[PDB]
Amino acid sequence: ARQAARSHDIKEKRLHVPLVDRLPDEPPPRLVVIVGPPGVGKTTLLKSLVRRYTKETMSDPVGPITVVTSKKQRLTFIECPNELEAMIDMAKVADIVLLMIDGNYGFEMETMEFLNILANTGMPGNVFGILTHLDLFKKPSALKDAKKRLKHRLWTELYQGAHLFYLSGVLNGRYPDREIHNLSRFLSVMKNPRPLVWRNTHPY
Amino acid sequence: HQKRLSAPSHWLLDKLSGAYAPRPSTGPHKLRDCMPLIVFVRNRLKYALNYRETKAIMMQRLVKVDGKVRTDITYPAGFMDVITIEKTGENFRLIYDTKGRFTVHRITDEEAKYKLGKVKRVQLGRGGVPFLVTHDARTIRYPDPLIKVNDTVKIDLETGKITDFIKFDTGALAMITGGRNMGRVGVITHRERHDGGFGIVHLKDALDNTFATRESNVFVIGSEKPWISLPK
Amino acid sequence: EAARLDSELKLVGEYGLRNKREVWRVLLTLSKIRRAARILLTLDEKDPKRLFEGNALIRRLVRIGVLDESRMKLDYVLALKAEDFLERRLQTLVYKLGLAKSIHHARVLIRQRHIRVGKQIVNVPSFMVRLDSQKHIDFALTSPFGGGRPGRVRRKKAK
Amino acid sequence: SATLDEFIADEVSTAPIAEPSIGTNIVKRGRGLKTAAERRMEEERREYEETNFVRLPKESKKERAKRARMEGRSGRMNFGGEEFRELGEGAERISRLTKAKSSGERYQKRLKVLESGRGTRGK
RNA sequence: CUAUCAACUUUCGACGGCUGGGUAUUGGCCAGCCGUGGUGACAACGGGUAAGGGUUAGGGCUCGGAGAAGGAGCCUGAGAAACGGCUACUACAUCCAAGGAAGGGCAGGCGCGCAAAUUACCCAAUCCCGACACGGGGAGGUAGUGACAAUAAAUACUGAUACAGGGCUCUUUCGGGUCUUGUAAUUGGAAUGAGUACAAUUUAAAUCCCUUAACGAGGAACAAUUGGAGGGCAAGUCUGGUGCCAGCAGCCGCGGUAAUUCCAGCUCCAAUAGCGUAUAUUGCUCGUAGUU
RNA sequence: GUUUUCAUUAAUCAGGAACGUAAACUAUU
Ligand SMILES: Nc1nc2c(ncn2[C@@H]2O[C@H](COP(=O)(O)OP(=O)(O)OP(=O)(O)O)[C@@H](O)[C@H]2O)c(=O)[nH]1
Ligand SMILES: [Mg+2]
Repeated sequence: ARQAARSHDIKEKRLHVPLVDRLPDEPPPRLVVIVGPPGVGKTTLLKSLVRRYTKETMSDPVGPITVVTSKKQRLTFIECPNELEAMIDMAKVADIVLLMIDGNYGFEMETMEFLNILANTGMPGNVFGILTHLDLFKKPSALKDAKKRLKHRLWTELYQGAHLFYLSGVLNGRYPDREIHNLSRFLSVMKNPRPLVWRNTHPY
Repeated sequence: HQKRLSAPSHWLLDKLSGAYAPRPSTGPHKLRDCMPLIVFVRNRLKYALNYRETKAIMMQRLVKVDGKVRTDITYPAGFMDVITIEKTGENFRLIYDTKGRFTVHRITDEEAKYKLGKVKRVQLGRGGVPFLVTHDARTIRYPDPLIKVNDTVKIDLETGKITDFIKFDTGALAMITGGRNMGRVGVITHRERHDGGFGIVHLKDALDNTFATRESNVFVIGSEKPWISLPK
Repeated sequence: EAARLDSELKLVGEYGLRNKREVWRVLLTLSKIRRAARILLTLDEKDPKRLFEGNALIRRLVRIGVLDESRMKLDYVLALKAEDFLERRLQTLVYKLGLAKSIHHARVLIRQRHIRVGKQIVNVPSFMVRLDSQKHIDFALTSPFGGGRPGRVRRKKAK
Repeated sequence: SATLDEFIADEVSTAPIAEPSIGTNIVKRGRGLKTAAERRMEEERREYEETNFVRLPKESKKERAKRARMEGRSGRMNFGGEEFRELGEGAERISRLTKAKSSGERYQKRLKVLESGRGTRGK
């Protein structure tokens, strides 16, 4: 009987509200935005992502950058500059978000501001926390304590059990290629975006 | 690559030699009836610590078994093989005890010069010459013509010459090398033929305890004459 | 129920434990020992099982100091009480030996590492002090009551 | 036979038992207390450490989980310094072991009384 | 385990003996020749698929068929019908200058549009393989996460002074009982571990553990939670009605946001680093088989 | 009732067989 209770509770977790999809068979590139406080290296993460993806050493990558990642779907990266106008625009347009956190320095008003703006306008498809500046630690006890309390505060911010990756060093001015490889492993195989009513009623 | 517990329980390893245990290499003695040289050095004697240390010691010509230098790490040395170490100048011999475990004994050169080996069998070799097979897998050409199966031979170990022999005899003292009563030094009192396989001897101790061991496991040491220095 | 509530509160206050969780823990081990004594009384007298097991149990209880050395019978092993276990607790033993002014003073002393049991210091106050170990409870050698440095606030006042 | 053995060593055999000093059987600032068995095990472990003076790795996940499942399955408890055991197959072993180890003058007096007569007929 | 399995084998020879072939060797294992069998109610044969041994006080411990896209054939080697290779067919897939060429496994993520344990480090020890002390090891250990549990226990300890006279309780209530209780009062003491951290140690390198110098407590903080019960309020709002009553309630009031210091932190209950909620729940007579 | 016999022949009922306008106060004791 308890198997029936578990099955019923899983199905009652499975249900939703039936919203309209409106996605074409030739899907546009999904929007990956990179949002963080000033001086955390969202441009450097953009450089290292596009190098893992298309093997091109961009010296100064600006504006949207389109990359093909599967034979079926393709992404495009946009770093947000440090102005709240760009933050609100890209927040209301985003689909998957890489939220950068400056490690030892802890959370920042830019991060919490963007998180609340995002959740108020519309909770996008995927959000991942990336945590940098972990070479700037002297005791690994302090390192793992900061990692644990930042993961907990971030979970309480968005939801229980979000993905939070950690990027340790700055090797070639690029990133650890293994670190960004598992990051790209997470953001490669993708699902259809969450069908929000504003993006599915207006053309952008 | 067996586990430490599945290794035979009479060459001892404590609870800290890891989950593994070495297997003996191929050689004269049998697999179950062997003590490998690394276990003899670093587990029983503790003249070293590590596998690499034992590798270095065995690599330089420093450990001699049965009068010959042995190079490799896991050379088997099962039973009554003298182990001369010259930098300490000691000689070690492997006997059992009453419980049935390997026991090491210290000896000088006079008793270390010779070995006592049980005769496995005897035949005629190529050329029409009688040859003699010990349990040490040693073959002696041109033996004494009285040395039958299950005899014992005192061996020179320097020229391999047959120095002496001891006869299988009721009324002789023996040592057991197998069976459920393994390692019980006592006197042979009776032999039972049972023609058709697995003849038995009845062997009592020096102190009134009778038991039945088989001839294959029986290992004649001497009538009284304990030609090797048993530990006191 | 009000009876269980006021009883647990009386135990807590007169021996200033932290919570009824600790109270229920002592009640649980008391119940297990009392049950073992009950089974041994279910056996009959002069049976070797009851004789040896009951003698062992009484010797353990005496050697940890709960049962008095006068009475050594299984009826009194049944009459053993959680009040007796809490009297054997370490915190109440500091307060009774008189190193502390109050039971909570004993609790905070044991927390911030001033007393020792024998040779090593003791950080926990739910320690069950044995009768052989009771006499050696004193201030540690690194505590400002025992010696060592004059301490933190004394340092800041001397500066 | 454990209670039997402790009984022989404590009330029978004429030899003092080695009691450790009071502040040495404390593991981690009073969190637990080393019983006699774990104490002897620690001493054997330290003797192995000094035998060939090689350091030992502090216990791994396998052996730790094994002793954890053994304490989860066992019927012992460490209330104070002494160990308490359940009352089953140990007591039955005590019973089995105890059963197995259990497996010419009155003529002269009468003549003297008969020869002597009464002194008081009946008051 | 079963007769809702009593006949089975000779339907790939079933039982022999003789003769050879092949195999490392014996052998109906196979080819000739002839003989007549062999198994079974003491349970053959069939059917069901739910596929233990040793080490003995105990538990523990140890040991235990078919295939590498699919048939078929071949090759080396002490040991393989290796799936390692090749050969042809079939089924796929890739590059191209359209003449041609090479190739097939496991691990990870999603599997709703909504979710939760690393893509970690080294052969350092035990062990294995080599021309060989030195080379190489996907067993092995080291590390990281966890409120699913389970274990231990911080968030404060103790004085002095001044002032107020009530604090509490009940069966029986315009009624009883008991006597030291408080304060957003004023000052004094000491103790320190979370944390910060020079080092040294640990170790393959690190961490953890043990050592350990120096810092590190006054509430407006080094900032305890989750539920339940209950009181007090306006120049406010709403609703009922034989004036002022009653009820629902009440962040919302005239102004004022650098303005206010207000019940200044309302009171009580329970668990307390845990706790709460939902749901499931805990006509009569004879007569056969059958029965006594 | 007998100054009558046979000595378990017995009991029970699956299955089965023979007989066929209404209701409306209610081991003993
Ligand atoms: N050691 C260390 N340095 C980092 C790390 N991340 C970023 N940096 C340095 O910090 C700088 C941050 O630069 P960006 O990441 O480009 O800043 P941005 O927001 O992306 O672009 P800007 O608008 O120019 O600030 C980089 O140039 C790096 O040199 C890190 O994780 N570790
Ligand atoms: Mg940028």
